[PDB]
Amino acid sequence: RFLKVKNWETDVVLTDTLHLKSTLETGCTEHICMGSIMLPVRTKDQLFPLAKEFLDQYYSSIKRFGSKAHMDRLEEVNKEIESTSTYQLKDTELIYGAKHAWRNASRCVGRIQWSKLQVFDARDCTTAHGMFNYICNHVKYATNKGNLRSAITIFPQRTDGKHDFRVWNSQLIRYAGYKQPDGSTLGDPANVQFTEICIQQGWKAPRGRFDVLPLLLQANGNDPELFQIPPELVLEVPIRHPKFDWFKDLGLKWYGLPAVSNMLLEIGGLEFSACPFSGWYMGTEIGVRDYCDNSRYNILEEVAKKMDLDMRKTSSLWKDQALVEINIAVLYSFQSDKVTIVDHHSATESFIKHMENEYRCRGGCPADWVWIVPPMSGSITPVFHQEMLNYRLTPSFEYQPDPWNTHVWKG
Amino acid sequence: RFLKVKNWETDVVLTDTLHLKSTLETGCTEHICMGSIMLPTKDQLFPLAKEFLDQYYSSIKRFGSKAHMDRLEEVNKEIESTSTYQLKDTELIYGAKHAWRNASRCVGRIQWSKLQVFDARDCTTAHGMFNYICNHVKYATNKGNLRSAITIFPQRTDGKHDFRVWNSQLIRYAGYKQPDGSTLGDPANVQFTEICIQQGWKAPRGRFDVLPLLLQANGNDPELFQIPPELVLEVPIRHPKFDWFKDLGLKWYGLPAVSNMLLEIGGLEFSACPFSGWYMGTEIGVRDYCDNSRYNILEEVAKKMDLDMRKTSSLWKDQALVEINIAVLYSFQSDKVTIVDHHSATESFIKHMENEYRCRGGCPADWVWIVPPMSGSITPVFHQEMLNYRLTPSFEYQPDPWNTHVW
Ligand code: HEM
Ligand code: HEM
Ligand SMILES: Cc1cc(N)nc(COC[C@H](CN)OCc2cc(C)cc(N)n2)c1
Ligand SMILES: Cc1cc(N)nc(COC[C@H](CN)OCc2cc(C)cc(N)n2)c1
Ligand SMILES: C[C@H](O)[C@H](O)[C@H]1CNc2nc(N)[nH]c(=O)c2N1
Ligand SMILES: C[C@H](O)[C@H](O)[C@H]1CNc2nc(N)[nH]c(=O)c2N1
Ligand SMILES: [Zn+2]
Repeated sequence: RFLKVKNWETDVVLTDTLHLKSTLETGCTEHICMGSIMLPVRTKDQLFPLAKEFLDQYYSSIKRFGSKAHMDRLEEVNKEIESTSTYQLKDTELIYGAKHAWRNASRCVGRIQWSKLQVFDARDCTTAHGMFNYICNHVKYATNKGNLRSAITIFPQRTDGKHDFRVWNSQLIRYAGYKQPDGSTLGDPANVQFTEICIQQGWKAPRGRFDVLPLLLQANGNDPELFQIPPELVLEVPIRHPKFDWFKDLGLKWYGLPAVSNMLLEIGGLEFSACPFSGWYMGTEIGVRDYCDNSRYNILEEVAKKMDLDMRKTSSLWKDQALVEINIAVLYSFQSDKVTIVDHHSATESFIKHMENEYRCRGGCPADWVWIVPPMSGSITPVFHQEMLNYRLTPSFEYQPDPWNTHVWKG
Repeated sequence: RFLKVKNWETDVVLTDTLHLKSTLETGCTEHICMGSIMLPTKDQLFPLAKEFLDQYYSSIKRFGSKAHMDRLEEVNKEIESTSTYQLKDTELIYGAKHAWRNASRCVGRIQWSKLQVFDARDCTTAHGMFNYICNHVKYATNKGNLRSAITIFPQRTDGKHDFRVWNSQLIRYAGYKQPDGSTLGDPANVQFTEICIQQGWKAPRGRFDVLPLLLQANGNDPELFQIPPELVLEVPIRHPKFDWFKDLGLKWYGLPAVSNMLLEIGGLEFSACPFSGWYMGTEIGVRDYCDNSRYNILEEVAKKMDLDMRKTSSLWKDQALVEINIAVLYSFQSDKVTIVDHHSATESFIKHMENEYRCRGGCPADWVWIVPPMSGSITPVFHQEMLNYRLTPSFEYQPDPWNTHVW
């Protein structure tokens, strides 16, 4: 079956056949759409088809489908599963798998880059100290003095689910948040709970507005351990504005390297529960969400004040005005410091080109509109006008519950 | 089966049970979400009638009463006999209000029960339709202090006698292609404008020519009428700080009045049911003005502001976008024509959602449409999970008449 998507700005119509390979479920039914819902131990039994399906895709991508090498690998994995109950990926397959998980990530606007991805195989890692070392090298390599390079580090796969490797941090680099006795928050309110965990684990909190959190690292199902990333490896950008000289006095900065560390990588039915990955920021992630969400730094009031905008009525659009100047500031700052960043026009325009190419070469591009459309100026970007089909391909990045909710404490 | 929706800004979680009365289908499956796609006999009629009448009598605390059973019997008698039936005024009013209440793509629904319903089921000719429409227009406009309204023409019968308003809105500007290659006026209306021209309209060939109405009665061939200019309230667009703004020659009309949709109540189909409210500022300032295939004025505005248009990362589009929207709200306010900004409107919708969850067990909502086309995440709807499902009575889309009409 064929499915058509239309662009309402350009009248370009695309045809999707790829959704026919989608097996995982969406949350939607013929009776309810859950497209805006944020979040809508395996047997040999279920494992072998998952392996087979992955290996068939891998071997097709290399133009070796049906080869002796293909058939031998299937036989080899089969036996490994039935005798050890799991199996090991070849390096080539891990790399391919990690790239495809990104390629398949329907909520990611940055997928034009999917084939340039540095893969660090950390499956020999055994201890939290070892994880710390891997992660520092990833941070250093990715950051590359501001000329950011995409990368992922892949720690050992799940076995019985009692020996999981986990990074407790949601991102490798994030700022602490501290709830004050008076109800106000110092630093990033999104990280209060994790910050408290860190403190309980023995972290000495500086208690400032932008303190880089320590890594909390769990190897092999053991209790997690704290490590401070060397500050010299943590690239930061002070935020100033090209015309507003008082902007620097707001005291803002941000880190250069967005690195997701709480997600689960699924490849051929194998589960990599610690697989931190990083790229580079789109301006709005910081200037819209991090700075201006009410539940985050929430700087809109202070910025509009300094601009002396009329704040007595929302219909002056004072918020919208301060929002734009803040985002100009973020882009200006990163560019002035030669730290890679992309604006939301450029990123969305690239994504449309990526998406069309994907339709041609691959028969589709699963995309989540709710996520792809930027959180400011939505309809003056080309993605707003683009119909999209959202479905689930593997390999994939999945959510997983927070480790402090499930961890069995050894003491 | 009982579904939770979370607000990620406030942690407020609401439980939705209303979806269990969902009737129509979504376009989605368990394999594929189509949430971002713009458009995805006697036997059939009595179930549809019963379901409606059941909810009606339920709304007036008379469920299971003799009056309930009696009407159910009468409508049944009427369907069996006449193959269709007629709504009581009370039911028609309830039906219309609920169609709006159920419009999952409408952010303005907190207003749903203050709706003036004009019953035009006695209409027989296109002239009569014109008369009804001018009255609707005048009543809703109300010298700028706008009031919501719907006018309901006779229901579909055998399908060869449809009433239809050919315009997509009661009030829209004409669109003209030129030898130039460019488009004069509203590019979205070019085709309708040609149909008008070819039906006989003499066009003034300007940028902002209010289109004539093209009215179809009783499945007859549609006829043209011009709305009395004095009834079409328009607003010249100026900026509270930029004096040059007015030089762009921008104006818009005050009354948003959708005329191309189909109202379904109790299984009956009202193919001509123009309805109107008042604008949210972004509909004009973001979409009408700045869409690339609309008036597309960002380039020209940015120039007058003298912004750096060399590089996308100066955010010159975004800067100019904000100013254009400041000017729309300011012009409507200054001339005292009701308008709502996207902050106040989405805040209203969040309070409405809470009322609906508390009072009805849910509120069907399409996030893709509810979140404003600028500044999404600084409005509270962005952070609100919504569940989208289709309840009846409903406004539905329907094929453009010229593709259907045998002359
Ligand atoms: C190259 C630079 C990149 C840019 C500009 C980019 C951009 C984005 C943006 C703007 C989002 C939405 C994030 C949010 O609003 O929270 C996103 C989500 C995502 N990205 Fe990309 N990305 C990039 C690289 C990558 C890489 C290297 C991977 C994996 C290898 C990846 C996988 C994902 C996944 C799994 C999500 C969804 C996360 C979630 O559901 O919370 N991205 N990315
Ligand atoms: C009270 C003033 C009103 C405001 C501020 C309002 C707000 C809106 C907005 C912003 C949209 C999205 C439209 C677009 O992007 O094109 C919308 C769509 C809709 N509204 Fe409301 N509305 C109002 C009155 C009404 C009334 C009185 C009805 C019915 C009686 C209604 C039913 C709908 C329907 C059916 C749609 C979807 C149209 C479509 O899918 O093309 N609206 N409205
Ligand atoms: C690798 C990468 C690059 C880039 N530019 N952006 C990203 C995305 O940042 C991830 C973002 C950080 N919290 O995750 C999104 C998120 C946030 C929240 C509050 C909940 C949730 N489920 N998911 C990743
Ligand atoms: C009643 C009402 C009030 C208000 N403030 N805004 C509206 C929305 O305008 C309706 C508009 C009809 N042209 O619907 C949006 C739309 C336009 C077009 C060209 C196509 C489409 N699928 N949907 C209606
Ligand atoms: C409820 C709603 O789905 C939620 O706020 C989503 C909307 N779209 C988003 N889009 C992006 N890129 N990132 C987000 O965190 C969100 N949040
Ligand atoms: C492709 C996408 O579904 C389409 O552009 C939608 C997105 N959201 C919208 N939202 C509103 N309010 N009005 C629209 O016309 C659209 N267009
Ligand atoms: Zn869906």
